[PDB]
This record gives sequence, structure tokens and C-alpha cells, in this order.
Amino acid sequence: EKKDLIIRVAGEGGEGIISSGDFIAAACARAGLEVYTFKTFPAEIKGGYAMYQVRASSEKLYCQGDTFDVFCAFNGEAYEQNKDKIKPGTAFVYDYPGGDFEPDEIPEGVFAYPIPMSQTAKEMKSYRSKNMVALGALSELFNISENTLKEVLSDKFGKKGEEVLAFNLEAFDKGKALAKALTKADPFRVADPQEPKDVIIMAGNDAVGLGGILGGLEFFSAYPITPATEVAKYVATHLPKCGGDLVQAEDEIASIAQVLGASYAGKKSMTATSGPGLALMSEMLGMAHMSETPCLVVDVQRGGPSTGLPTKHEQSDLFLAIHGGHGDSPRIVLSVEDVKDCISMTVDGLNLAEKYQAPVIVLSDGSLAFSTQTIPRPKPEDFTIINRKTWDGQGTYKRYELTEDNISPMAAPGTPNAKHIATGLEHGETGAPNYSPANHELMHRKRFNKQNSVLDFYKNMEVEGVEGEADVGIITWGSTIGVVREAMQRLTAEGLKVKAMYPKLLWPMPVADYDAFGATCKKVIVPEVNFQGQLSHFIRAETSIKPIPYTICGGLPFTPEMIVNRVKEEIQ
Amino acid sequence: EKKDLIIRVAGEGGEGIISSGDFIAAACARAGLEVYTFKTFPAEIKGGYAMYQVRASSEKLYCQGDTFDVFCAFNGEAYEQNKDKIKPGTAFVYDYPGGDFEPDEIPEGVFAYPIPMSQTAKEMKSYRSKNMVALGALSELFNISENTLKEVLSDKFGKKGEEVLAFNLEAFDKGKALAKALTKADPFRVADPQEPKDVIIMAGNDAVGLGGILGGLEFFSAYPITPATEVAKYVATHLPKCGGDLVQAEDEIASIAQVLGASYAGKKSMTATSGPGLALMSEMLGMAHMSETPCLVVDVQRGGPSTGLPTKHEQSDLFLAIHGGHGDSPRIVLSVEDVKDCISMTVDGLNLAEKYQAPVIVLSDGSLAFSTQTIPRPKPEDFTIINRKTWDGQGTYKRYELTEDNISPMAAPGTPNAKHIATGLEHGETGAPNYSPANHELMHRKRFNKQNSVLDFYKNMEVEGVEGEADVGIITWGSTIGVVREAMQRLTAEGLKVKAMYPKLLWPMPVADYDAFGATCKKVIVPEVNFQGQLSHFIRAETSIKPIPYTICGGLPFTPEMIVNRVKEEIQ
Amino acid sequence: TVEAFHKMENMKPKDYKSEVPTTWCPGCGHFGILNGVYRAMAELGIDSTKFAAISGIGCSSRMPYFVDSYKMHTLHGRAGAVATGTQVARPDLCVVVAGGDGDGFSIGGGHMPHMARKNVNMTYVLMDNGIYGLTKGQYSPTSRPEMTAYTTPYGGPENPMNPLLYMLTYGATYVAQAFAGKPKDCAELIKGAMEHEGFAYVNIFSQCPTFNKIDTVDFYRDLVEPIPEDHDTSDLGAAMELARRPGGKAPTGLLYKTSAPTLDQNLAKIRERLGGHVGYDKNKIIALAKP
Amino acid sequence: TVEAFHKMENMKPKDYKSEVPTTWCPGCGHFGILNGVYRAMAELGIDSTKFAAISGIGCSSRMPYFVDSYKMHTLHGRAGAVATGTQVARPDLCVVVAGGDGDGFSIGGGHMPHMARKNVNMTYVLMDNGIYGLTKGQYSPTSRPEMTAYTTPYGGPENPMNPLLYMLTYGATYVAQAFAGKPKDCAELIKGAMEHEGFAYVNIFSQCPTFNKIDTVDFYRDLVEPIPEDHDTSDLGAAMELARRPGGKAPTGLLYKTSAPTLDQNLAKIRERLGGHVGYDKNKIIALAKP
Ligand SMILES: [C]C1=N[C]=C([C][N+]2=C([C@](=O)([C][C]C([O])=O)S[C][C][N]C(=O)[C][C][N]C(=O)[C]([O])C([C])([C])[C]OP([O])(=O)OP([O])(=O)O[C][C]3O[C](N4[C]=NC5=C([N])N=[C]N=C54)[C]([O])[C]3OP([O])([O])=O)SC([C][C]OP([O])(=O)OP([O])([O])=O)=C2[C])C([N])=N1
Ligand SMILES: CC(C)(COP(=O)(O)OP(=O)(O)OC[C@H]1O[C@@H](n2cnc3c(N)ncnc32)[C@H](O)[C@@H]1OP(=O)(O)O)[C@@H](O)C(=O)NCCC(=O)NCCS
Ligand SMILES: Cc1ncc(C[n+]2csc(CCOP(=O)(O)OP(=O)(O)O)c2C)c(N)n1
Ligand SMILES: O=C(O)CCC(=O)C(=O)O
Ligand code: SF4
Ligand code: SF4
Ligand SMILES: [Mg+2]
Ligand SMILES: [Mg+2]
Repeated sequence: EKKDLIIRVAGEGGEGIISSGDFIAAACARAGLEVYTFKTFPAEIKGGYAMYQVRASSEKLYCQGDTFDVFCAFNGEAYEQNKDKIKPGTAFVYDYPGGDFEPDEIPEGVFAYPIPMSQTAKEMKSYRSKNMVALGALSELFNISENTLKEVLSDKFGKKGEEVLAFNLEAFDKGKALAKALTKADPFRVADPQEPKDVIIMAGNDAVGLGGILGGLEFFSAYPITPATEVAKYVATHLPKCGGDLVQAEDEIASIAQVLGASYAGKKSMTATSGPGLALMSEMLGMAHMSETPCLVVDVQRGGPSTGLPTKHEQSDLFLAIHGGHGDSPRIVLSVEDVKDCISMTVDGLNLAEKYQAPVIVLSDGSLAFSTQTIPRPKPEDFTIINRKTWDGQGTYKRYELTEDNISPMAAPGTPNAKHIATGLEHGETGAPNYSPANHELMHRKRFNKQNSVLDFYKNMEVEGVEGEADVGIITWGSTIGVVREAMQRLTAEGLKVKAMYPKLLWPMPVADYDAFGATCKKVIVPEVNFQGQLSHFIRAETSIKPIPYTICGGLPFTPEMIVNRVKEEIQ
Repeated sequence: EKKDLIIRVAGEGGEGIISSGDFIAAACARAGLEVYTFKTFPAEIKGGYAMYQVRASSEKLYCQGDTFDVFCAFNGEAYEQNKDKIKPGTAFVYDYPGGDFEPDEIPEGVFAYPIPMSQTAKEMKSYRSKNMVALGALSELFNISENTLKEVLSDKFGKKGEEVLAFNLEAFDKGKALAKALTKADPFRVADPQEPKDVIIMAGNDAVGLGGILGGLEFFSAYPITPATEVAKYVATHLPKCGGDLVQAEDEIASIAQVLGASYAGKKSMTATSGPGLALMSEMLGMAHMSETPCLVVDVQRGGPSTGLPTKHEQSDLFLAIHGGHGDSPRIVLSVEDVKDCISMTVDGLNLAEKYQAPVIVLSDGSLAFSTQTIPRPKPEDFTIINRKTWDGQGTYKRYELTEDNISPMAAPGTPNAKHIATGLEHGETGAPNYSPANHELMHRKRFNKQNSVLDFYKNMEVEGVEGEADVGIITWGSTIGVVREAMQRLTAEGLKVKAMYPKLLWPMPVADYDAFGATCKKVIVPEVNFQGQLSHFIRAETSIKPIPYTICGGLPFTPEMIVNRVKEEIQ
Repeated sequence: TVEAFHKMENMKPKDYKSEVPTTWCPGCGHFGILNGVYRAMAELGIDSTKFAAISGIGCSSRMPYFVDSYKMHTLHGRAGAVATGTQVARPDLCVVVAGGDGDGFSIGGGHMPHMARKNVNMTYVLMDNGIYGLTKGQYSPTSRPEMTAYTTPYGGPENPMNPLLYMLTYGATYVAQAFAGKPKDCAELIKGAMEHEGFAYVNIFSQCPTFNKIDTVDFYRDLVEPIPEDHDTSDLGAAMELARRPGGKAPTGLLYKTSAPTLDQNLAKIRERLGGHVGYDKNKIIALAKP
Repeated sequence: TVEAFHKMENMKPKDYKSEVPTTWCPGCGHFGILNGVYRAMAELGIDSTKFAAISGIGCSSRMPYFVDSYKMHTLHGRAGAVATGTQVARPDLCVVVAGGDGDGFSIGGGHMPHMARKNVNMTYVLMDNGIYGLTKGQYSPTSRPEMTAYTTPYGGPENPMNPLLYMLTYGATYVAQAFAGKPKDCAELIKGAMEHEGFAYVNIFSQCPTFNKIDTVDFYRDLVEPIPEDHDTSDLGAAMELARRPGGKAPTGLLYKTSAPTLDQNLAKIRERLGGHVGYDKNKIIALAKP
């Protein structure tokens, strides 16, 4: 049985393609449904082809899906761009007649529903309301809750007047009549309204900004870069309310430098950037490792290399996150999967930075940045907050004192009798420069054993599927994880002996836990959106698994059918 | 049979310890001997423990040796640092009386020669000439060609004044009488001057500058960093003679930025830096890979992480050289071994950059940077020179045209009918921005297959040792190679079943040749001076060898006895 | 000596347009600057084969794509650095740098002083829209404090910097300012910037109607105040006063112009004093390493 | 509001010495500047627990190790950047930045203008020796052209930059210059720099006898020329003329001083207008995400 419906709407930006997608999401959310959206803006700021795809279901959603079930074209270019995907069995709504095109030979089996969208908008002497007519048409044909749909438009258009709201509502049911006038033959219906669960809708980047605030953020320093600038916008808006500060530095080096300055002063600090920014922060992240200063860097991964594809999808910064520092300069690297992790794991990042006095890197991606989801409404007391180990005042203070857990207690400025230095030079217990052989071996073992000890406290590598021996094991990271969840729903439903593992702690990696997984797997498939198979590289180097890399690098994420098809070939 | 002599001179920096060592090395070369020096000093200009060790032999040398035969202490700290190595059978010259220390109970059998060095310096009203009285004293005791010694110190100290030179010449023959007047009981004498074979003496960094010049360098941009500043000094001095230019940029980012700018203009360009600088160059090196612009970066590795140990010895930039770029951004990584490689492999770097239009990184280290060696006299026509593939003018030009070898012909500005763009954005054949999926896959395969084809053209991984099956195999890179060479002379002379392999092409790595080696080895030992065992990481990831990492991270290189002792442990 | 000037006869502005159509928003002030770049190349008869246009990252930095010449699209804020390597290696080329205010005085602010100090013979056309355009509307080092933008919803917590004053202090040997709404003012000042042998800086106000809602055409139209002709373009002190905007009005015209050695010339003297040339006997250099 | 001034009574310079012995060469001018920092801290009765000394990379940057206070030894050219994060996070501390001429106006020249522009309440003590000391004598942005140095055996192919003129143009609200051989000039100007609320820059000539052979003590003593007291320290134009060295002589004293809002104050106004505080009910922020 099909419980979800995938609706893709496309057209010229400015005709309300993005807003119409958000309204459908809010309507299904008010009706107690799970929503998973994904949008693309036009490739140029001046205008062009915009695309929004909303997925509503009665059960949990984990990715975008294989392809759309319902497509809605506002003009001819939207049709030609998606013509390859308008396959038999799918519903097709388009702007006809009155539009700027007549559809080609519609393949036999395609449920076509021509709706004069531009005509009814022109008949009302207001082309601005073209997107409202499609909302009424899609609400009728595929059972979108009209009461919640008109409520979302009321909350948005009520502040302009009573005649502004009543006019757009008239365009809605005008398209509702054009729709119900046609013969509904498609088997596609949005699940019926359930009890509205206590949830919220949030985009991934906004979730990172919230996760920082809920995690005790006090200082944020940013420099704009696509697709991570949104995080600074959320933090610049809301963090000043909570007594914190955001500063827009002159570049990424200055931004991460300011983070260390505020972290040495005792404040929880972080920054957000993308690929090119992380590569500029490499030298300062090594300083963070050497001086043992806590700091958080969220890298919303975009396409590379170099300037690359700033707006496309790619998870290719794992080589840089782990080996990006000169000398032996390790980092704590995490990678989120959904909007949920963008809040919890940004909290976890600040905590692990506080707990281990080390640079922490949180890997996101460009899709997850803009994708909006329905997540359980968060409460500030739901999250564990960790703070840096503070000196008890007893004895004589040493900033880099050798302890049993290698974590030297910290002291913010102003603490009496705790004057110390944080330094980038190799040093002794008091922070003084020390070039001796035995001290370098001693301090490397202090800082490495300290950071490696995260494996004894942070465990985020879920396993689902069959419990016994499996024909094929699947290991993936990032937002590809959610794609493999839905792929595992289908593979297990056919009774295949497959299991999956979803690492979210990337470095250091629990080598022993990897071997425990790959021991019960005849073959291991590692799907990731990067050219070199970067996670597969660290699996061959550190564990005993010999994996099978399933690598794509075209600026697009995986779909569940791609994963399912790849597994069945290796089952044999 | 012992053919070599090791003379170590130590003292407080600023007392001329390094200058005295260079004179002894130059004197042994005039006597037709092979020389291998090694120096260590503190990161501070005028104080700390300074050490110079010169090695003269009648056969080829490959490292500094296990320990000294003759030791000379200028002060008390020099004595205590080497006291454990002042074992019976060694000669001992020290500053007494009048120094700042009195040596403890000198063990029976140690040929002690107390020389009042600091006393005579105060007697001449010039403490700067303190090291010359020790220089004159050492010349007598061990038959250093005294005639050449006054010539080399005159050329270096003639630019200081006429009264400073007359004082240093007075200290030489003052110490000359104190030494041979004493009863010579040591069995250590430098061989009498023979005909000097056709060689030259050169420091590692100075040799890198020469190899670049001989390889057709036209533009050099540098920013000072220890221990890489010397390369800029040699290049600034001599490259203007050969029609080239050197510019000191404002930072390492500007430095590598200018290199690409001059290389896009059509000239062979390069730069030299160290750990912190390479980490600052990470973003621009990615631009070089994406735009397919040739450029060379010589990274003289120092101690890390962060500011680290700027003057010590370490090969810890392998993680940064290969994975230092965001996205999939590979580099061609080489690693030199001796002063010979500092010329030949710097030519190879410029050649491999020109031939494959890619960023090339040549890794050196701090010891080899300052070590001076005797190498055969080079001739400019001895070296193969490769130039970038230039457009023939036929047809319509495309900067990133797809060809059979993936190498698009280049065209310097001014070339008619060849107006083009070099870009960091993902692009098509003509350089225009192209974000389509199939093009990203196509261009990733173009640039990777291009750079990966170096394995089909450049092979620098010598293998020596036993011909059949071996009990233990040794794989190492950098200047550790020469240390393992001397270790292999001792292991093979006793008839042990061991073989060694010396990779000098590090990335991309010839996986097939590595597996061919590891097939004939029961155990494989990878000695390297870095904390994480960085080459061992790339050995486990890309090859089938399961190596044994022998990792030290104390700012000191290996010695042959350390390798030999480690080998015999794994044999049985 | 630049060898790209006066090599082509009877050239029109449209002769330097490339096959790439423009991507800018309708009304964007960068169009005025681009058309001024065309007219300047045409009035000089430039053989664009000996013309190099190097840009960083930003809406302003997409201009080289629209120019028919040799061109480079590098990283954010490093164009002037990369262009320096080009200009030194090939002093014959006409080198021009194009970029925005954020590209130039934010991430690229470290390379600005050394370009003008060393007096590299190149032209810097900075298109000042007072905002970060391509990243969708964050405030810039030239943004006014009262403006509310992407990452500054509650106003700008600092004052703007003076681009003309920076370059005059840094020692630029040709400083001019223009408005994009006067495309023949841009073309003339850009023309003299290219002919000038030295580092020529041209600050041009370019409206961004999509994201900057207060620095509009009407605002820039009133902000300008043309420099009087009796102004002395050799008086650095008088030019710095004009740069400091007397009476709140920004100057347009030529502020400062002077002749001084360029970087490639001083680098050449080093080679000339050594008798250096391409066919030097490299064995002479190797001979110095003999024992 | 800085809470570290006038908190300790009967303080001597030696109370601010740390357990770390000095590493500088005998005769180096950095000893005078360190001694000027000591006397300045003593005359203010500074509780050094609320004192932050942050440095970059270089001989000059080794100074924090020798001061008994909270301190940081950061990366090359990033001291002023790291210090800004320190000052903003804890506006109560007295923040001081120490570093060399190469550290500040070469790799760190990108962070210089924004420090002074945003008027961060901190003091910048720049030790100007006209050379790269710790890396053994390469010329710097302040080296004179005729000097022959490590990477410039045939002279400098560019002119030096003006540190006072740069900071005046960038908009620093306290600009002074001193000589290391006048340890009571250093102590006074550093004292007024710390009490000043704003970005205070103090350019201090410091000889380097080990590597710099022409910028000697005798040279610096003849180069200086103390500012007359009738000079108006509120006249920016007069201070810029003083910085440009009338008659070839470099000024010593107070050049420019003015009161203007600091970065942490403007950051505070943003929180004040919002009624922001640590105990904000964060659930209001999450409520905006309800569908
Ligand atoms: C990002 C980045 N980038 C970059 C960089 C880099 N940097 C830096 C660093 O890092 C630092 C760090 C810290 O802090 O630590 S690097 C380091 C450097 N260092 C080094 O190198 C060390 C030095 N030293 C040494 O080496 C030693 O000590 C010695 C000197 C050598 C010793 O000596 P001796 O043993 O004694 O021997 P000799 O050679 O001989 O010497 C002596 C002398 O004198 C003389 N004499 C002797 N004898 C005699 C007789 N008999 N007679 C007569 N005479 C005599 C001789 O001849 C000699 O002389 P001469 O000629 O040689 O002189 S840092 C930096 C920069 C800085 O800058 P600035 O900012 O400006 O600051 P300042 O303050 O410094 O200025 C850099 C860039 C990084 N990091 N990062
Ligand atoms: C890409 C873009 C063209 C999309 O336009 P669109 O599909 O009409 O999307 P929107 O509905 O969000 O924009 C229309 C605006 O008028 C309102 N609007 C939506 N439907 C409307 C209708 N039927 N009638 C009248 N107004 C309507 C929207 O609420 C929105 O205003 P808001 O800022 O209060 O949300 C537009 O966002 C744009 O120009 N962007 C520039 C770059 C960018 O992405 N900016 C956003 C981040 S700063
Ligand atoms: C290293 C790096 N950091 C950040 C970015 C993101 N980025 C792209 S354009 C841009 C700024 C463009 O603004 P501006 O320089 O003023 O030019 P404009 O768009 O106004 O013409 C930024 C910060 C980037 N592309 N690279
Ligand atoms: O599209 C470009 O030219 C680059 C833009 C970019 O890198 C960004 O917005 O981060
Ligand atoms: S975003 Fe602004 S600067 Fe960029 S093209 Fe549009 S109007 Fe011009
Ligand atoms: S090298 Fe120069 S700057 Fe450094 S301590 Fe010695 S004299 Fe001072
Ligand atoms: Mg701009
Ligand atoms: Mg200096």
C-alpha cells in the first residue's frame, strides 16, 4: 500500500513556485502529516526555472523519493525540463489552455489534467494570483486539506486586509472548480487528515542555527558563502535575544580566529561555512588542536573541487575534515542526516568541543541546507548541555597539566591565580615552548588519546535490518543515510538478507564496531556522493572491511531505487 | 672496517657553532672526501642548544650516522646533552678552564683534550672569536687541511670588517699550538688531502633552488618560513641571471596566487614554504587542479601541528599534501631523499606540472634542508626538460577540450585565435560554467585520469636487498630513505633475508608495484618520522600490505642502529 | 611597455562582446561598467589578444565572461594577487582586474595595499554596490550603517571605509571615481587607467536594485559631485581631501595621477644590473658550488 | 567597561614579570617595549587577571610569554583577529596585541583595516624593526628600498608603507609613535592607549642589531622628532600630515585621538533594543517554526 504522495511543482520564479510548496507543507503539517520538502531556486538571481517538490505521508519520511507522482508545470520550460520523468502512471497538471505551450504527444497512460492557470489569473485581471489557482486545483485533485490550506493563506495574507485575502481565496476555488470539472482518474491521493501532532517545520540551515542556540552558543562569527549563509542569518536574528553576539568577519580565517579568541575568553563559539571556507580555516584549526581550545565549525558541503558547483549536492569534504591540517592535527568530525540532527548534532558539536577542548567539524550538505522537514517540537530541557572542565582552584594552575584522561582543566580570564597562555608552539605543562624529543612524544600522546577517547562517550552509528548473517551490508553517511533507510524498508519487505549501518561519528572512527558489522556481511556496499569514495578510503585504511564503493558525483543525491538496484546486483 | 669519521660540534647559539661546522665540511671536500652534515638549533636566534655534526668518509654517505667519534663542547649544556654518548673510545675536546662548567669524572679510555677557549677569547678582547680557537685546535688534532680552513673563514668573515678577521685568524693559530702540544692518543685522523673528485657541496634548500633554475624556472614567489626561506634566497640571487624574476609576496596565499597568475601567463612558476604555509595554500591549490593550471609547491616539512617545532625534523605533511583540498581535489606528491634529489626531483616537479597541468607538491624536511652533501657536478643539459602541451593553432581553440590523453593544449595570452578563460567553477570544454550532472562526471574523469596517468610515465620507487623471498620488508619515504640505506648495508652484510623499497612518488601511488613488493615479504616495516604513521595509512587504504608502523615524533631523524634494532626484533 | 594598445583600426564597442550572454538582473549597475569597459577598449584600438581580464568571486566578478579577451576566474579576493603574477611574468599584456567591494576590501583587503604600494602596472575596476550581491544581500565594507541586510537585520554595527582614501594612502598612482549611470564617464576614466603605467584604481558606484534598497540610482545620482577642472591631480593632499567627501558629496573624475617606476621595471633593473638574460651559462651558477 | 584599571595598589614593573626568561638577542629593542609595557601596567594598577596579551608570530610575538597575565600566542598575522574575538566575548578585560612589522602589515594586513574601522576597544603595540627578525633577516613592508637583505640581495623593488598613515586612514581612534630607546615615551603612550576606549595603535621603532644593519639605534634616534604640544590631536588632517613625515623626520608622541562608539557597545545596543538577556524564553524562537 502507498502511504505517501510526491508532488513536484515547477515554473518561472516569481510566479510563486517556492511559496506554493511551503503552503502545501504547512497544510499537511496542520493536518498531522509528515512532510519532507526539497526546493531549487533559479540558477541566476535575475529569474529562471524554479522547482519545489513536497512529500506528504502518514508515516515517517527519510528522503525525497525516487521521482514525483504528481507534476505541475506553470509553463513550457518546466514541462521540457521534466519531460523525461513524465512516465506512464503519473499525474500531470499543466497550464492549458492559455499558457505559453501545448504539450507534446502525451505518452499513453499519463493522467493529464489541463488546468487554465494563466487564463483564470488573467480573467481576474491579476496575473499575480496565478499560483493560487493551482493550489485550489491540486487541493481538489489529490485531497489536500482545504481547511488547513485556506488557514495557511489566511495567516499569511490576513495582515494585508480583508479584500486582499478574499481575492486570493476566490482564485483558489476557481481552480477548484476547473479541477473537479475534470475526470479524476489518477490513483494518487494525499492521506486523510490525522490528529495534528505537536511538531514544527524547519529548514536544515535554520536547524543548525537553532541547535547552536539551544546548545549554549554565545559567540558566532560568519562570512557569507553558499549554501551556508542562512545559518548566520538565523543566528544574527535570534542569538542577540539570548545575550549572545554575531559578528560578520572580513573572511573565513578572521572568522575562525575570532572563534578561538572568544573561546579562550570562556564563551561557547562556532562558525559556519562551506568547502572553500574550510580549506582556508585549515591552519587555524591546527592551532585549535595544539592549544586545546574548543571550537565548532559547521561545513555545509557544496560541490567541488574549487568553486565547483555552489548550489548542487555533494558530500566530498571528508578528506579535508580529517586530513586538512599540517602535521599531525586530528579533528572530531560529525555529519548530520536530517533536520533532526541539524539541531541535536550541533548541540553535540558544541558539547564535544567543550568536553574535549578540540576543534569539532559538523558536515552538512547543500540539499539538507534548504530541505524543510516536520520534526517533533523541541524543548530546551530535552538536550544535555556539557561545559568545559573548570579548575577547582586547588594548588598551582597549569593550563596543559597531564591528567589521567588527558583533559587539562580550563580557566577563563578573570579566574584568580589561573593566569596562563594558550600557544600554537609545542609546549610543556605550563605552556612554555618545549622542543625536546620526549616532550613532543608526550604531548602528542596526550592530545591524541584525549580526542580518541570520544569513542568512550559519543556513540552514533545506528544499525538496522536483519540480526543474523546478511548477504549484503550497507554503510553510508550524511543525508545519504535517510535515502538508505527507505531503501532498507523496501529490501527487508521482500525478505532479503541485508543490513545497514549509519555512521554519524566519522573521525575518530570505531574500528572495532566496523569489524563487528562487516563480520556478519558477505559483501559491503558504501554509497556516497563523492568521486573518490572517501568513506570507503578510511574503511580500507583503518578497518578490516574490504568495501564495494558505490560513488556518484553529478551534483545530485541518491534515490532509494538506485540503492535497491545496486544491492540486488551484488546479492546474486 | 670503519671508513668514516663523525665530528660533532655543539654549543650555545650565537657563538659560531654552525659557521665552524661548515668550514670543516668544506675542508674535507677539498681533500676528495664525501661529506654529509647535520645541524639542529632552537627556534630562537641567539640562545639555546646548537649542534653541528660533519661526516667525512671515503665512500658514499646516506645519513648522519649513529653517533659522533669526536665531540667538541663549547659550554656546559653542550656537555650534558651529549654526555650519554661520550662513551669510551671517543675523543672529547671541551672548554676548560675558563668555561661555565667542569666535566664530571671522565670515563677511562676517553681521549680528553681540555682547551681554554673562552679564556683566550677574553684575552684577545673579542669574545666573538671564541669558536675560532676551537677551530684551530681541532685542525691540528685530527689533521684538517689547515691551509683551506683560513681561506673559507676569510671569505665568510671578510664582510664583517678588517679588525674582526685579524682577530679570528689570531684565534686559529692560538688554538693550533695548544692542540698538537698535547699528547695525541686518539686513533682518529682525517685522511690526507687527495685529488678532489668532480663534485659540488650544496645544502638541501639551496639545491632545490638550483634544480628549479635548471628546470626552466621563470617566476618564483616566496614568503619566509623556516626551514624553507633558504630556497628563496638562492632563487632571488641566481634566477635573475637566467631571465627570471623572484617576488616576495605578502603571505603564502598571495604567494601561490601569484604562481598561478604567472603560470597562466605561460611561464614556469613555483614556490617554497612549510607546513603552516601549505595549509594556507589549500584553497588555491584546489583552483590549480580544477582550472588545470601547472604550479609547483615545495613544502620543506617542519615539526607540527600548528606552530609546532619550527626548527626540528618531521615528515608529517603527507596527510595535508594529499587530502588538503575541499572536494575531490588531488595533487601529485613527491618526496626527496638527498641533495641529489633536491635538484633532479625539483626538475621532475616542474616537468610533471608542465606535462600534466596539475598542482605538484614536493615534500622535503628540515634535516635535509640544512644538511650539505657532496654530489656529482651537474650540467644543464644532463636533465630532461618537459614543456606544457601548446595549441598548434589549427581549428577552433577550446581551453578544456576533451582529448585522447585528457591533456588539453595550453595557450599563453597573446597567442592569436586562442582567447579563453581559466576558471575554478565547474566548466565545459570552452571554460563556461556548467553545473550539469553528466559534465561533472565527465570532467572529474578527465582530470583524474589525466593525473593518474603519471603512474604510466613516472616511476621512482627503487628496490634493493635480497632477490628471493624476504623475512622483513622495509618501506620508507623522505630522508629516512638514506637512513634505511645504511641500515640495509648492515642487515645484508650479515646475511639476513631482508629487502627495502624507497617510494619517491607518493601520490598517486603505484598500487600494483607495492603489492608486487609485499608479496615476497613475511613482514613489512614502515619507518617514518610522524605520529600517526601517515604513509602506513595510505598503504593500508590503497594496497593489500598490512604494514608495521615504526613511528617516532621527537623532532629527530632515525639513525641506522634504530632501524637495524627494529628489524632484528621482527625477524626473530 | 604594454603592447596591446592601438593595434586595431576602426573598432566599435560591440567588437569586444563575447558569445556569453549577460546573466545580471535587469537594472543592475554592472551593465553600465561593462559597457564602459567596451568603449574604453574600442577607443584604444586594443588587440584583445594581448588583454588579460582577471576577476575574483561575485556578481561583479562575472564580467570577464562577457569580454572577448584572455581571462581568468579565480578565487574570492585573490584576483589582484593572481593578476600580479600575470603582470610580472608578461609586462607586455594589458592586465585588468574586475570585482566587487566585498571581494576587494573584505576577503581581498590584504592584497590591496601591496598592489598599489609596489605600483604594479594594472587596472583595478571595483564595482561598489555597498552589498554582497551574489550571496543574496549581506552588508559590505562600504555598506551604510543604517542599512538592514541578510546578516545585519538590526543595522550595521560599524562604519563604512573609504575606498578612494585607502588606495591614495596605499600609494596608487591613478585614482578615479565614477557612477555606473554615466557609462561614458566610466569609459573615459577606465581608458586613462589603462594607458597609465602604474596601478590604476577606479571606484565605480553600481546600483544593486535586487538586494540594496537604499543605495539606489537616485541616491547615487545625488551623491556624486564632479571634480572641478582646476583641481590639481598631482596634489596628493588635495586628492585625499576630495576622497574624504567634502560636504558629504562623493567626487567623480580623476583625483590623482603620477608617474613612478612600476614593479616589472624595478624587477627588470635587477636583471639589467646583473647582465641577466635567457641564454646565461648556467654552469657559471653551478661553478660557485665547487669545493 | 574595562574593570582591570586601578585595582591594585603600590605596584612595581617587576610584579608583571612571568616565570619565563627572555629569549631575545642582547641589545634588541623589544626589551625596551616590554619594559614600557611593564611600567604602563604598573602606573595603572592593573589586576593582571583581567589582562589579555595576544600575539602573532615572530621575535616580537614572544612577548606574552614574558608577561604575568592571561595571554595567547596565535598564528602569523592573526593576532588582531583572535584578539577581536577575545575583546567581544569579554568586554571587561584589557586586551593588548603585540607583534612585528611583518606580522602586522604583511600577512596580517587584511585584518588591520577592520580592527580600526570597527573601533574594537584594544591596544595594538606594533614593534617596527623594518625586517623579518625570527626568520633571519628578510625585508618587510617598512624596510627602506636601498637595504640589501636575505631575499633581496640586490635591493628592495618597492617603497615602504606608512604604518601611522594606514591606521589613520583605517580610522583608528588613538594613533601614537615612540622609540624603544625612550622607555618613558613607550610607557606613557602605551598607558594612554590602554585607558582609551577604542582601537589604539602604538607604532614603536625597535632596533634589530642581529640582522638589520642600516635601521640602527643611531638611525632611529636621528629619525625621530617629538610632536609639539600645540598640535591638535583632534585634527585628522594634521595627524595625517604628521604621519607623512614633514622634512623626512618621523613623529613621536600622540598624533590623533577621538571618542567614538566601540564595536562591543554597538553590539550591546542591538541586544538592548531587543530587550535581550541570557534568560530569554527560547521557546518563543521555536514557536515561529510552527506551521
Ligand atoms: C603562516 C606562517 N607563515 C610563516 C611563518 C614563519 N615565521 C616565523 C616562525 O614560525 C617563528 C615561530 C616562533 O615564534 O617560534 S619561523 C621560526 C624561525 N626561527 C629560526 O629559524 C631559528 C633561528 N636561529 C637559528 O637558526 C640559530 O639560533 C642560529 C642563529 C643559526 C645559531 O647560530 P650559531 O650556531 O652561532 O651559528 P652562525 O650561523 O655562525 O651564527 C652566528 C652569526 O654570527 C657570526 N659569527 C659567528 N662566528 C663568528 C666569528 N668567528 N667571527 C665573526 N662573526 C662570527 C656568524 O657569521 C653568523 O652571522 P650571520 O651572518 O649568520 O648573521 S616568525 C616569522 C616572521 C617574524 O617577522 P616579524 O613579524 O617582523 O617579527 P620580528 O620581531 O621577528 O621582526 C615568520 C614569517 C609562520 N610561523 N606562519
Ligand atoms: C526566487 C524568487 C523569485 C521566488 O519568488 P516566488 O516563487 O514568488 O516566492 P515568494 O512567494 O517567496 O515571493 C513572493 C513574496 O510575496 C508573497 N506572495 C506569495 N504568493 C503571493 C501571491 N499569490 N500574491 C501576492 N504575493 C504573494 C510571498 O509571501 C513572498 O513574500 P515574503 O517575503 O513575505 O515571504 C525570489 O525569492 C527572489 O527574487 N529571490 C532573490 C534571491 C533569494 O533567494 N532571496 C530569498 C533570501 S534573501
Ligand atoms: C573563499 C570564499 N569565501 C566566500 C565565498 C562566498 N561568496 C561568493 S560571492 C561573495 C561576495 C560577493 O560580493 P561582492 O564582492 O561585493 O560582489 P557583488 O556580488 O556585489 O558584485 C561571497 C562572500 C566564496 N565564493 N569563496
Ligand atoms: O557562482 C559563482 O561564481 C560563485 C558563487 C559562490 O561561490 C557562492 O555564493 O558561495
Ligand atoms: S544580485 Fe545585485 S549585483 Fe548581482 S546581478 Fe542582481 S542587481 Fe546586480
Ligand atoms: S633577531 Fe632581531 S628582532 Fe629577533 S630578538 Fe634578535 S635582535 Fe630582536
Ligand atoms: Mg558588492
Ligand atoms: Mg620585524
